[PDB]
Amino acid sequence: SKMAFTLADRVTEEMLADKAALVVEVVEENYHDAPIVGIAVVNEHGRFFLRPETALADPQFVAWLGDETKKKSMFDSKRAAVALKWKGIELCGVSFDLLLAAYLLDPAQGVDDVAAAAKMKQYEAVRPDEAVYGKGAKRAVPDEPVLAEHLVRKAAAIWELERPFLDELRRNEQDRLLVELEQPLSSILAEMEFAGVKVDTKRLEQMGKELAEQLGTVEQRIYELAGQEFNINSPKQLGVILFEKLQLPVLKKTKTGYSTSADVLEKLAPYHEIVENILHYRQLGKLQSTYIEGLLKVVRPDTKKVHTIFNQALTQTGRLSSTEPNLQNIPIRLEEGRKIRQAFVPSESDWLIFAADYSQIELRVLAHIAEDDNLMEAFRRDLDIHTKTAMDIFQVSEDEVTPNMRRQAKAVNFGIVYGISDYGLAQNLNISRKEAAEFIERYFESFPGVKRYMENIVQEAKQKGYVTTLLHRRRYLPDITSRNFNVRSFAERMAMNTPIQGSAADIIKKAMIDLNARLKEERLQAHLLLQVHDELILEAPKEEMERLCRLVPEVMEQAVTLRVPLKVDYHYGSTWYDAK
DNA sequence: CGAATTCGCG
DNA sequence: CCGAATTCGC
Ligand code: NA
Ligand code: NA
Repeated sequence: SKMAFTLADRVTEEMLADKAALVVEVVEENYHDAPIVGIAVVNEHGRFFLRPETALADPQFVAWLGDETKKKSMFDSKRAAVALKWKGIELCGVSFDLLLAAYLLDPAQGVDDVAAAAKMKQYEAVRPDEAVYGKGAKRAVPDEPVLAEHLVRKAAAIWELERPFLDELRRNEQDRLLVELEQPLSSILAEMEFAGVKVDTKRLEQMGKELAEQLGTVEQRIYELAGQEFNINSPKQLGVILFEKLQLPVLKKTKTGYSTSADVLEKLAPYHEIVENILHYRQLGKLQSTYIEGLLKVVRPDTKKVHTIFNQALTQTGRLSSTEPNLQNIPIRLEEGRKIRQAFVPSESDWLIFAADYSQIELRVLAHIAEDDNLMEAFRRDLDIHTKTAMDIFQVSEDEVTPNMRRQAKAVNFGIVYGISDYGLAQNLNISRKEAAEFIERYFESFPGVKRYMENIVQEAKQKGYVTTLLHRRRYLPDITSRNFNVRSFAERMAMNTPIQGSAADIIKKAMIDLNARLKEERLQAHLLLQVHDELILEAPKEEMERLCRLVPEVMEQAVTLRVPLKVDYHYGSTWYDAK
């Protein structure tokens, strides 16, 4: 089968062409401070494999790596770039990233190596990474001959696949989306990950001790209320205790057995004192195992920072996801969990954390996209959207809106930006579905523009096969035509929701790029640390706070121009917690 | 090792 | 409408 290449033992001029497919291979899943196991270059002059100890010590090669006028095509350039940052080497001039290109063409493909991306264009002369490296325990770097040929075949595939991928992006009007949004974002994310977020480990350990005391006693409480010891963390054992030893009523099931989810438990609370205690235990136990212990496990003892990996090509909506640690689900809603954010601190003395977030970006996008007159006016008035929605669907004045009316209108708003559900709304408010349905319908006569939009987008998904965001991100919806009701329903919701959630994703991505540019133009030391779907988190010298208070919201509000304002709130403080 | 369950965020 | 921790059957 054998692909021919040069197994180079030193860098030559012809390897430094100003157009090349480049592979800088990091086999470790978590690429932070990870080995680079080999390098492949394919250009007009040939195909090359270089050992990294040689390549990365060659001044000419390193200068080439960092020369922006030397264009590279790659796959997961962020992976390579971060790995090089940790070695003090800058990667530049990446003009095409095959992973991001695949992602934009079809985020449902699940492309996670060069092979998977190559298959989209009938190119199969490259092996899947799994086949070469193995899976799980037996994952391993193979001897040099196998390694080098694998990396050269990936480089060769990248070299061949650029043009067909760019052609399709162009036909999709997604060329600018790749070149001007996702790829520049990828460098910014690479900076963010490398910078990391400093963690006060002493505070976490302290909070851990406080948890363990409480846990230890709630645990003991549960045992005497059950008159038995058992694993409270096993939903099956818990199910036996609750529903068999303590003959509690079964109000919901899982397919494996009894449901012990928190929504059920709340309903069981009037029956036995053990239910509130299990609930506490769950709350405290979640914080202990995931946010205390989980977090301390991934803080790097060298930097005392956590270095997340943002997955830029994973979600079907265009959102990022965040791993090891996941910094997009740090507690905020309940106070004792919110206290976790006290452990996230600036990375230097007399710096502060700065957080800015969009207020209701999704509903604002819906207003713009549906051109709903009522919804648009509400935001031009900067109304409380939940109170307005309560006024409208209950046909009452502002003074007549009760907290509970507001809470239900809130829930409809939540559900509306996730494509109603009829039944799902019912679950959230525990009402009946007929009840839930006529809230939904009362919504649609308050907002005929949104109704019209929901109907229009569903027909469009049917006729085209996909739906589109503001900046031309795509999601294919094959199930929109399915004869199975449930399946067809999910697809319909996605058709409604994806232009909403996806356009919000577009906007905050552009904002990140606009921000990064402005900060550098202003020569500020401030830099991005994290993004949480609708929220940007920075750190900077305390001396830069007042400028940032104007700069960051301006950038975020002006990222796109919609038929309604975008509104951004901001706070800063000594810790992430205090930035509220 | 991997399906299932629960819960955290948006 | 994402990811981490845990359990459990294998
Ligand atoms: Na040569
Ligand atoms: Na890479």
